[PDB]
Amino acid sequence: EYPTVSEIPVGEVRLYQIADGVWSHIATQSFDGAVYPSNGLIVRDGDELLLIDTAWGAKNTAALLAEIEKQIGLPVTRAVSTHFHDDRVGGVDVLRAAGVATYASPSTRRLAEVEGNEIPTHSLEGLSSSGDAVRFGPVELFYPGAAHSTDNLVVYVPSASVLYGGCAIYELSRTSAGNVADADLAEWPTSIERIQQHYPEAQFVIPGHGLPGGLDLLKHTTNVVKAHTN
Ligand SMILES: NCCN[C@H]1CC[C@H](CC(=O)N[C@H]2Cc3cccc(C(=O)O)c3O[B-]2(O)O)CC1
Ligand SMILES: [Zn+2]
Ligand SMILES: [Zn+2]
Ligand SMILES: [Zn+2]
Repeated sequence: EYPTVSEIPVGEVRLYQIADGVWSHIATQSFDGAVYPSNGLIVRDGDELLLIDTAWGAKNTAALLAEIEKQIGLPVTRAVSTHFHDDRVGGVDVLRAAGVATYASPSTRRLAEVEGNEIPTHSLEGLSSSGDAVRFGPVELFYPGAAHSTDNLVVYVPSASVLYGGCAIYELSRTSAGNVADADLAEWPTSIERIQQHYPEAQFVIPGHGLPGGLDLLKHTTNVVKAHTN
């Protein structure tokens, strides 16, 4: 049903429709010689589209654009990157050049600049304190606290009870810690519990990499992070 790493060639993107006017996008990328899948979101807002995350590099993000055009055929006008790493902002220049207004928090923009990663143009205000939520069209954006990265946002689509966790939330397949050099391991579980307290109504939970699940992915992630800590 949900597209899998093993069914997606590196360079192609697939869409999965989760509800009316809500899709995930799935791509794959090589990292240290393994192949990973990676998810983002697409959310309809009237006659245009809001994109959440790039598809992890220029080539994948151009493909995502063409796949959106062929399967949905609405224009992407805005995009939000959920943190500063390349699976979230790699492709921002491609988006900018297609006339998409690219957004991320000041924090994310700062960290991307330092890192040498592509920098979203626009700044999302009101997200600097743990627990902050802002409305961004047909979604709510939430800063739960440091976890996978200090700047990690999550995204909730109230219309469809879809919570998009990005890299702060692990799929059930991942049973040891992923890529954590920029992580706040000590605060990651407190951050997830903020997510649980703010979106206890979420039905469909999407991790940054892999298959979606329910609110159990939050508990799963907490288990994996505490086991890594120990
Ligand atoms: N100061 C640190 C040096 N800069 C470092 C900044 C991060 C980059 C690595 C990187 O690009 N990682 C992304 C791609 C990736 C790959 C595997 C698992 C995950 C996961 O989500 O678990 C994943 O997602 B990420 O967002 O983390 C290395 C240099
Ligand atoms: Zn990351
Ligand atoms: Zn603009
Ligand atoms: Zn990631």
